[PDB]
Amino acid sequence: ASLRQQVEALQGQVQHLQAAFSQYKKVELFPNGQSVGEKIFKTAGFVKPFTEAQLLCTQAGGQLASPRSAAENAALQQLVVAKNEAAFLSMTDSKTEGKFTYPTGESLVYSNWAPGEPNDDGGSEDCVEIFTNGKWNDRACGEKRLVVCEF
Amino acid sequence: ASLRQQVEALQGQVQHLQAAFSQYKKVELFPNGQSVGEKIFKTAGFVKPFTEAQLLCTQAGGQLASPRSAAENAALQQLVVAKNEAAFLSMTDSKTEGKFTYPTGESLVYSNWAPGEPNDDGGSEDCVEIFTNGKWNDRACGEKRLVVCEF
Amino acid sequence: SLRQQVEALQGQVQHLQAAFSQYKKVELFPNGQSVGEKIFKTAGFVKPFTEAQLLCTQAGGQLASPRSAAENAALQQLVVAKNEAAFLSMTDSKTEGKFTYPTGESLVYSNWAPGEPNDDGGSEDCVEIFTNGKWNDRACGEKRLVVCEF
Ligand SMILES: CO[C@H]1O[C@H](CO)[C@@H](O)[C@H](O)[C@@H]1O
Ligand SMILES: CO[C@H]1O[C@H](CO)[C@@H](O)[C@H](O)[C@@H]1O
Ligand SMILES: CO[C@H]1O[C@H](CO)[C@@H](O)[C@H](O)[C@@H]1O
Ligand SMILES: [Ca+2]
Ligand SMILES: [Ca+2]
Ligand SMILES: [Ca+2]
Ligand SMILES: [Ca+2]
Ligand SMILES: [Ca+2]
Ligand SMILES: [Ca+2]
Ligand SMILES: [Ca+2]
Ligand SMILES: [Ca+2]
Ligand SMILES: [Ca+2]
Repeated sequence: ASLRQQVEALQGQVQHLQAAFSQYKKVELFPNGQSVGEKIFKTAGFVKPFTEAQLLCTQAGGQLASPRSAAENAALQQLVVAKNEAAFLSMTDSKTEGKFTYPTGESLVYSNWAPGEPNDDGGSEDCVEIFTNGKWNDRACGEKRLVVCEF
Repeated sequence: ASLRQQVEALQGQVQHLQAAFSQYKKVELFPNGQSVGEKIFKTAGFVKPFTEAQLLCTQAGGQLASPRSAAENAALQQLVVAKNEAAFLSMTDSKTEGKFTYPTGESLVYSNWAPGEPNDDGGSEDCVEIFTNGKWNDRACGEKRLVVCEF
Repeated sequence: SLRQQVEALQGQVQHLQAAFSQYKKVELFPNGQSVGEKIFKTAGFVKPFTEAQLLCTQAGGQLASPRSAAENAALQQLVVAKNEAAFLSMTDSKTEGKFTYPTGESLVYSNWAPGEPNDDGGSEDCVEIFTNGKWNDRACGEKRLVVCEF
């Protein structure tokens, strides 16, 4: 019976914590983040070449944005539109030209290539950017694009 | 007893979350947030016209800053001062000239109008801005002001 | 019954632990660094010392006060990322040649650049940290990156 008092008390504490956490999470995502499902995109708000962007996300405990569905892509698109800057995705075909993979080596399960893409322009486009319209284009890894990580 | 031991373990886990979260609350609100009572204001740090500002807030699960007491208004003022940029509030008299309402249609429970305001200058001021001195002025919705949401 | 409520509570706490851990990463990116029990966060802009100090105290923290090589290296990452030297909390405003924390305590760790502190011009009572992590005394009226600790 004293255990029941403790349980009822802990239940109230945990629910107040859930409520505070939920509020702080909305605050956290405004205006540089987007949640979609269990994934959270957050932009750093500046641009970097791919290798540097990739390092920022991994050091932060995440990875570069990797939309795996239309819904994820739409969420990511909101951030790009808000910053009005194309962003890098995580995926590259550096290992095998024409074959884009996630950092793990897995093949794409979703893509949203703009018409005519990916075209490996100049013979050297192995990174991927997402435009303000949400479509993707292969782009040289040395160009600077908005940094958006996923967690 | 096992139920007892489970409750004790939960107690320890909850204490740890409360303590860890309490620190992150402070970190999160620096430098663009302000907590007051159960409300949190958060600025995007940039300016937009009203309609755009309102959409940003509502899409983020909030609404434009709606100070409902002197205490809230002072907390909001601290952000406005820090950014040195007047901000939009949520309230308008777009529906009925002279009758300012919250986005829910409720009439105002607090106001801090500068002397002689609102004055519907030019016959077309239906939004409200808050100055760095904390006072309110009705202003054209088309103008660009600091975006500050409440959560 | 009780055993059921406990089970549900267990689920709620495990969910919060996972959600909180994910949220911590989101929060610290890109302007924060966690080191031990301390968190540094930069505002991403520069201010003169008095203004920087007030921003930190009103936010419920204080200016970055690295107390070990580990803390200094963590702080240094933010400085390197913004490519902007930052103010520390410590000053010798009260007693020239003696730098103290905002409490009044004397320094328990330092990382002065060679020759520093040198009170150049007879008026350097604040401290900046460079992208190389070394410290230099500097006029309090100059504008440097604001970084607070919590
Ligand atoms: C859309 O812009 C064009 O040029 C860029 C690189 O500059 C390409 O990546 C792209 O596929 C097009 O050919
Ligand atoms: C300086 O402020 C004046 O003009 C603006 C519009 O420019 C008004 O909203 C205000 O009430 C005053 O008439
Ligand atoms: C370039 O560095 C020198 O000048 C600055 C600015 O005055 C001093 O703080 C420093 O100790 C050196 O004398
Ligand atoms: Ca190639
Ligand atoms: Ca290629
Ligand atoms: Ca291309
Ligand atoms: Ca009108
Ligand atoms: Ca009006
Ligand atoms: Ca007016
Ligand atoms: Ca002195
Ligand atoms: Ca000095
Ligand atoms: Ca010096």
